[PDB]
Amino acid sequence: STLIPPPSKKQKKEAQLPREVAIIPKDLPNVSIKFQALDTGDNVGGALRVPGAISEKQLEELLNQLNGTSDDPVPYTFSCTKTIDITDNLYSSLIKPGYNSTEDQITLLYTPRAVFKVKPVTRSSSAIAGHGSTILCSAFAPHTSSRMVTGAGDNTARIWDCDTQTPMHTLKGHYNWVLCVSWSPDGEVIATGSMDNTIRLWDPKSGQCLGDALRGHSKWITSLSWEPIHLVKPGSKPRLASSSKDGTIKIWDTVSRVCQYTMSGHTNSVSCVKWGGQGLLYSGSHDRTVRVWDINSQGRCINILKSHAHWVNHLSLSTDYALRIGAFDHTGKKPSTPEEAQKKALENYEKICKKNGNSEEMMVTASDDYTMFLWNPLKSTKPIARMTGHQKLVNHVAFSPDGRYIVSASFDNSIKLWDGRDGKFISTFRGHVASVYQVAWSSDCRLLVSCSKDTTLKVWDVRTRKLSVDLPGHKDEVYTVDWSVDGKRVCSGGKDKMVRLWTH
Amino acid sequence: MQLSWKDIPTVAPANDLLDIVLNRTQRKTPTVIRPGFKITRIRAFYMRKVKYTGEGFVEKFEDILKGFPNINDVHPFHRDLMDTLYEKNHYKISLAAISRAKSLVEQVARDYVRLLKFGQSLFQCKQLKRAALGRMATIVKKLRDPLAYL
Amino acid sequence: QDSTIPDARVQPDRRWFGNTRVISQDALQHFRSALGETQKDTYQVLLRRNKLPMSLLEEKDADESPKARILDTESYADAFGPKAQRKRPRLAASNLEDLVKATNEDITKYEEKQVLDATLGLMGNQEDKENGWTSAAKEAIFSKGQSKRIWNELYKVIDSSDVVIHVLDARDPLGTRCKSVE
Amino acid sequence: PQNDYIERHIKQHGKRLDHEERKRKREARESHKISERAQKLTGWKGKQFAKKRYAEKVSMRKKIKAHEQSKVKDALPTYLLDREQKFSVPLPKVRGISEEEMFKVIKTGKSRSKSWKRMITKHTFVGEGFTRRPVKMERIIRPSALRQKKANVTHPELGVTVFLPILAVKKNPQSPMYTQLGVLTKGTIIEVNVSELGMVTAGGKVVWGKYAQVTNEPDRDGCVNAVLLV
Amino acid sequence: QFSQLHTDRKQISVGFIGYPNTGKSSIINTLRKKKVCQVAPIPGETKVWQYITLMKRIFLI
RNA sequence: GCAGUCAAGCGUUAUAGCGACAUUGCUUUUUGAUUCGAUGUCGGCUCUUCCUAUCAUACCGAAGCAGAAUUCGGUAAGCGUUGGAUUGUUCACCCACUAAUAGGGAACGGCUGGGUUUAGACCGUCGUGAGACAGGUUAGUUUUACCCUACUGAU
Ligand SMILES: Nc1nc2c(ncn2[C@@H]2O[C@H](COP(=O)(O)OP(=O)(O)OP(=O)(O)O)[C@@H](O)[C@H]2O)c(=O)[nH]1
Ligand SMILES: [K+]
Ligand SMILES: [Mg+2]
Ligand SMILES: [Mg+2]
Ligand SMILES: [Mg+2]
Repeated sequence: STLIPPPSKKQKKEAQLPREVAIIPKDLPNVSIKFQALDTGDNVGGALRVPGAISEKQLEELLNQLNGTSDDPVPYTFSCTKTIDITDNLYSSLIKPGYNSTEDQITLLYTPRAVFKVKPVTRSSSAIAGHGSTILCSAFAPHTSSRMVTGAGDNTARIWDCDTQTPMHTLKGHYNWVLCVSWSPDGEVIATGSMDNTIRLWDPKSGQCLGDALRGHSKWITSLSWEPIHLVKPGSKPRLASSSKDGTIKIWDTVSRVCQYTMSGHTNSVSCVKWGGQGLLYSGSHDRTVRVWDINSQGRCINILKSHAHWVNHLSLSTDYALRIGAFDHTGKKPSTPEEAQKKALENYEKICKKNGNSEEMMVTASDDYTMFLWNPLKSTKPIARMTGHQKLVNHVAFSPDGRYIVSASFDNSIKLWDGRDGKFISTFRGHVASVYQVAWSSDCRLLVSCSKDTTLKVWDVRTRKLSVDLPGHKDEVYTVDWSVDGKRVCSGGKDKMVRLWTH
Repeated sequence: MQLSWKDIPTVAPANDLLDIVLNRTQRKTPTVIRPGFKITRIRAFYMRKVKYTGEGFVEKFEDILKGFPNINDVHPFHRDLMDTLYEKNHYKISLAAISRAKSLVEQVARDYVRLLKFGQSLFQCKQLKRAALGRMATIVKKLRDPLAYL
Repeated sequence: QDSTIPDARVQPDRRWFGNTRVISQDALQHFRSALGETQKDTYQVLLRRNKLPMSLLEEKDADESPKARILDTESYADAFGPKAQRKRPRLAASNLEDLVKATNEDITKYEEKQVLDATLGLMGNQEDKENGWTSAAKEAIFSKGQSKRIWNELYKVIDSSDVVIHVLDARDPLGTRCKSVE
Repeated sequence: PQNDYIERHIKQHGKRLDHEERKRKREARESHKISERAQKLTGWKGKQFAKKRYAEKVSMRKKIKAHEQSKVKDALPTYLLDREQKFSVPLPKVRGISEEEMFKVIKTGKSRSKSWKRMITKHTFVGEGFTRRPVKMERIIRPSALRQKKANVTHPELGVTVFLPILAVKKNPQSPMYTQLGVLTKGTIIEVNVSELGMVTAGGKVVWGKYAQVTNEPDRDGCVNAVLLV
Repeated sequence: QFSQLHTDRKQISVGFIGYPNTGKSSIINTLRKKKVCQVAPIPGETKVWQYITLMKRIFLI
């Protein structure tokens, strides 16, 4: 093992020299500060003088009192513009470095955060067998973190109980490899798209198959998306959008088990399909284009975005977390009525959608031309931003659940973190020695997990922009990774025919 | 300006170019060497083979590269017309592939002449010469599509 | 110069199949951070270089990505020829006003570059060939110091030297510097 | 003339009056011509003709087989499809190389009477921080043209070959003296840098150094080929 | 100082390089305090390498 | 070259083992950008002949070969294939003329410079020394023919 250089004699003497104690001066004068919103660019209170020994919690309570929401506060994070966050207290954050003096003003950018915290996953719960071939896809249930669906190369899917780390149900309807799996946002049905050009629906509680397989695609299924709950009218079940290698996107009504629309604008294989929150569908394909279709207009393509020079491998929406979660939250509570479920899903979606004046649904496309494009398809047709810097193809891209960050995992053994609104470059996550396949955020947008070709998972802290923990244990390549809604478990699967569960 | 580019020599395909250059080496250089001769004579024989083959490949590549117009340097009307007709990206990529192949052939020739300085027997010198010619041939075989396009 | 033929064998052993060098993630992070904080002094010389995985350590953020490899999507045969399937430009112009603005700009830049090269090259090399005038052959004395024999001697002395002294003329020290050798 | 003027001329005036008949008779004569060439061409041209005939017959048989076959009628993820690529050593015993073949006698002196200097005729790895001994005290000579720094290493698993830097020489099978001199011959165990192979231990350590065995003669073919011992 | 830094090498060599007629031979003669290297105003007087022993552990080339 | 793939065959009744033609990876990545140790034999002058693996000249075949020019190839050795610069090296490289400035053998299994150059001398490295060399510089007598044969002419 290669070791770091040892300390020298002079360094040992310096260490044995007495240390300095970071103490708060009692004669610390007041500092003039001005608040400013990161999202809206609005100032509250103007120039206000605050003591030098003010804590972050006391500053948070003061800001809540200024806003007038002392009864129901919402925790905020503060930064000062280099832009440096407020870790513990103002003196140790800004005055102790000496960049800003006491006489100067402090412009504090405040940003809302999550009430709860997710602990990082530090160890492997169990290595569960049962799949006869390599694992191809996996997902967690939206309502609970005790249910995981996993589709593999033995023509089967499996429902695993994550509480006991034991198999629960076997789903053996398909004929070829189960390429993709998905859970309904209301948690009622699992949809699996296979290599035999078929789609199947499964009741998870009984481990059973609903009717016959969905047929009509002439090539294998590439991606499955569900209609959002906040757009689904109460008393009806959400529809299922499916893409495939043949270049067509089919829409399925599961209530009547029919196909309603068959969009066919792409000249090449469709990489992915996403059902957005404003009644639109976004499709990415190997013809270097992105097609925006309107569901409400008989599946007519609203727009064609052409700015990439290669296959668009993936695309992501700002509200993807809310779209996948529906009405459920991290507490796992279930609404009593379908009307209540639709209303709560609408509120959860609007929390990300409508902010700083006008509601927007940003899209990001990661392509094989080593780049990404950031679009706002509702307002403009030109791309809002171009993200460059990856030296190889960008395989995965993910918006943070709050929509304030973008993460791109590339084949150059690297991950990149970009700003979510303007698309400017923030940081690079390094530590993988093989190509990164896919990535997954945590619920509070503070932790990230990535799986790589080097048989490892890595958990990164987004705030400090460093590697939090390294998780080995897979004997071969890892293909799928997912993080639960409540932030308690992480599932991983790959060539070793084993499902690895990770917890704190 | 130039206004006309009919004076470009014929571009042979990869296998035909290989046959032309290798058979030129075989015809135009002496071919009899004996194991009973001095080791300096043997080394000079195989050095001449390697150097002559490299020069032949390089001169064919240079004839290709000098004849074709510079798409960026010509008048904008000619540049737009040739971009419409021939896809400027493919045009420049093919010519750059020719240039890279020329540099690689030169490098192989220099390296193997230097290695042949230390040959100790006819068998070793013959193996080194065959290795140099085979590496050049692999470089040339990697240009099949750009040569046909050009 | 012994002529006996040795018995060259490699015995079976499990030491051949184990990892010989490994590095931890913490050590990789430490060396990645240290590469960048180094402040080289002119009066410090390198006595012994530490053995490190420099391929894993030499990671630098880059603002721009390399160009997309167009041959993967479109081949030469589909680009041009009897079997060509390209019928439209890859990137069409936005509109005719932008097209004519771009062409006028290109005409202006071409004329500026033609004037800039007509200042020197056309009044130099091109005009001489019309009258049949050729420059005299370059003298062989001016290539002294560039022979393969001399440069072989130079590489010999460098390979034999622990300390190399580069001697400069105080009258023209930048003129007498061997930057390529350095 | 401009554009496709020969085709326009053919469209406007036709061809020569006997063009079709002449072409038909030449194509009928082609079989006799091929047989006469096969029986008449001598030397290198004849050998090349026979080789090309064999290749053409093989290609024709493959085309017939493919047509008849057509007339009769790894579990990768979605983002990876539509994309392409005992403790015994593989060479337990290699050819013995004597010192007479390994070393060349270098004579010194004005009358060439001293013969104490020796030159290694094989490819070597000298390592980092190498400086030549002073010429008066330099007995063993390893010329710079024969020094190697990298090798083409083939991985048995995953079936790839990578150009890797050489770290050390572990065991030359001929002799420990050749091992310490750094001689790269067939069957030599070397140490290679495998950082770009992305190997991780079961404990999370990044592997960047392993063993490989040289499987060719770099003195003969001018390069070092090795098999990684996994 | 360089010799002391390489005290484990048993000897060090210092090679003089540069443009023709810059004075490498003159500098070596200055260090030896004796005309051991031939010197001329015409460029190219020195044609091959030459070893000079300055001290027991220091050679000049 | 190494490692692998395929399969016309060969082998077999144990889908063991060989294996032509093809083909992949490394060497070597896309926008025509920008000298690294020959350890023991070399070059001239004069002059003849031979080979063809043909550079030019003769005649042909093919090619988007319009014309002009050029490229590849076939028969072909009848006939030609140059003048110079450069030794702080040239196991070559430039300038020009030219129809063209093709390759090679009969040595490398007479004058003449490099070279086996012995005695004089100096510098450098090594050796306690006699001396030797990692080396560098300079100066240094070998002198048939009228014999036989061959060849050229003459009785
Ligand atoms: N004025 C002055 N002249 C110097 C000095 N050093 C060298 N010279 C002169 O410069 C000329 C070059 O001397 P060299 O010692 O032969 O220089 P070099 O670099 O060894 O040149 P080459 O051996 O030919 O490559 C000599 O005539 C010296 O007299 C100096 O320090 N001052
Ligand atoms: K001088
Ligand atoms: Mg000098
Ligand atoms: Mg002939
Ligand atoms: Mg003498």
